[PDB]
Amino acid sequence: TKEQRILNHVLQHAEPGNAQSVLEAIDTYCEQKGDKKGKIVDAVIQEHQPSVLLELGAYCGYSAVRMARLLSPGARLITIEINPDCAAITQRMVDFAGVKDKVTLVVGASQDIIPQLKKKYDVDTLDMVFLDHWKDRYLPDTLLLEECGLLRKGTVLLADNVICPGAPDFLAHVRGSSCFECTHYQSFLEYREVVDGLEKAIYKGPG
Ligand code: NA
Repeated sequence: TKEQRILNHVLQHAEPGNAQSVLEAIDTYCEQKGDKKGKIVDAVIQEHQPSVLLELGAYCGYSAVRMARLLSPGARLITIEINPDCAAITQRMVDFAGVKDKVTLVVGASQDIIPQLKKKYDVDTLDMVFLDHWKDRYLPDTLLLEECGLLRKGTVLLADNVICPGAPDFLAHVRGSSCFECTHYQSFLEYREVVDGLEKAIYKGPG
């Protein structure tokens, strides 16, 4: 019900068609139990201007709204979510936020969907990938994207929540590998304590 309660709060407080309003409403509700990380995500999207962006993990649609609102007209955000109920909520959130024309929601397991992206969603390569699904899928899905030929030179991976709860196996792989150039972004609580972070890993090719 929680995700449904997040949606219900947005519907009562946010302005229809105003993606920023929606983000702010979600942040206000969730705080009771992120905008700071938001600036990092926004900066990566604005620097790289991806035309085709794959999001792994949709949840309530917060990250889809955040990213989609900064995309160019014609850009595509393809979001994979394993839970149909979370997908239904994400669709309603992106609809309310006014960004639905950019978004393709796909329900299923990333393991099964990734190898079908080219054929079923007419993808050639991805410009960017946002990893925010189950932490222990970050590494296997990164390897799968590479194996499937979906990464090109300069494709940006941005992985959220890499410190808390953490995706250390992913971090060790992309940092150690010569195939990825990595940058760590710290997320601060009250501008004082580093409580989480994101990793940006740019693909350089298999070698
Ligand atoms: Na590396």
